[PDB]
Amino acid sequence: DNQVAEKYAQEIETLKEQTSTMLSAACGTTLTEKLNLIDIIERLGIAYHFEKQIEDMLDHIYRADPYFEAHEYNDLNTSSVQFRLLRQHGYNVSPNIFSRFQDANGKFKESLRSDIRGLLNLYEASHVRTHKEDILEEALVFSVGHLESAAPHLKSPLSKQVTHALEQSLHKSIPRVEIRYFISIYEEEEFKNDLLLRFAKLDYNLLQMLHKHELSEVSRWWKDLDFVTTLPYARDRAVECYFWTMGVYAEPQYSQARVMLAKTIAMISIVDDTFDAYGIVKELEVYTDAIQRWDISQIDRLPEYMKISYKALLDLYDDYEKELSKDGRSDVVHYAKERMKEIVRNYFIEAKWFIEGYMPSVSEYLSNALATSTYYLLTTTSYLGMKSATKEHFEWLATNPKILEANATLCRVVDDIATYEVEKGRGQIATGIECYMRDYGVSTEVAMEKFQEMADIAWKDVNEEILRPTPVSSEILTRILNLARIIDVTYKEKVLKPHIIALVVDSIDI
Repeated sequence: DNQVAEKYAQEIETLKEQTSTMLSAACGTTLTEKLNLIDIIERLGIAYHFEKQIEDMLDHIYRADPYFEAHEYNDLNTSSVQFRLLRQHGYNVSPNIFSRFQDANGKFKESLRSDIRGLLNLYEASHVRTHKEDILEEALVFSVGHLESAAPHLKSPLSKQVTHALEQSLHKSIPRVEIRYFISIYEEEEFKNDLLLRFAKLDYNLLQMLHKHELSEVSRWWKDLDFVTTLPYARDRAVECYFWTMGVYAEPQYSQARVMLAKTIAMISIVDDTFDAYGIVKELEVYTDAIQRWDISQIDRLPEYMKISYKALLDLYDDYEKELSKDGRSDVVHYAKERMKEIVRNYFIEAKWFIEGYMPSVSEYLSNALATSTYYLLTTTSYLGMKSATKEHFEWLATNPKILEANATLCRVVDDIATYEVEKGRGQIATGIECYMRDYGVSTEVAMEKFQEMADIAWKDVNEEILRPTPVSSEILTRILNLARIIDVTYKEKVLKPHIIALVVDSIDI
């Protein structure tokens, strides 16, 4: 409602100003409490109003006391929270800061097992680890053991937080989903800031109104295309397509970006349905070629049912160019278009393997299947609606940089792990787990562990690629991180349904 949103926005304006003042006057507070305020504001989801301000405070913290000496760092919780925040914001702080909580043989002190809060934040900090950080490997095994054993006697909401954290860590979760969860936690606390809490609830509800509005636009666009009238076997799933985009960015300024990303995801869906409709290779062949050539002149080459998706592909990417024209960014669209061509090529390749009954080696499989994860296309498309994403960012993306490869690898391997424990054989025999078994001459258990390891490695790659100096800005990288987060949670189905409801259906009671 127009006037409910206005009321929210008005109060938020003032609450924002009071919170900015609150961050300014954490200047003369202990480190522990500066960290707690930032952590609370960030987890309440209102940190985006204060981006540069928070980023300056953290930068200062990183530079002020680099060899975490002085007495506050004797506190596990303070060290763990600073470590996580700094690493998440791209500051390459050494896990050597945890050395003091360890004795001779690199084992964490048993005396720490009574500090549940500290253990919890130690745990969260450990999931930001990258390669060859054994201290953090040890922190993970150590905190997990003690948190699991203490949970039965913990009171709420701390008990809740611990259980939740153990199932999926903060750093590897969908930000908006965690924000809604953390708001419920903070509500339940006794010593909370009622202003920040109210600010967080109003801002969540206001953002959600925008999100419902965007979803309506996506949904009306889909209905206008009228696919289910011409392709009645096509999946009618616009909501699911739009949902992913709230995981990539929730903030108001990425509104145009979400709607654009939403539409490409829906079009991917339509291209999948078109590929799988008959599976007649001669048809897939001309479809694929027509897409590579990408021109309306090609539409007459196609079977009738394929003309439908082809014109809508073409119209969609035209609209993108027209829409960005206002900002002189029409020229970035062809980078997303290229990823769309790429995925169709790879769709064709696996279709043919399937027909030929060919089982690719792991290398051949991955060479094809990173793209069919859609994550090159989805990543690239997430920048179409961001004014701050320039030609140089798309040029970078085109090089298939490490963080993108890791993102897609994560998505591919975690999907393959999930779909093997189910469909096992038939498919598409040529699933990734089956390919590994045959290629390396190992069993299913071993093939599974290797895919699990590749996901772990993917996470470590991402966690390292976000540490400064970075090749592109934190804002650009956070879209890729967020795509990693979404796929990790999804495959930990209608696994997303309670999240759809929390994000786009149910408002928070004020």
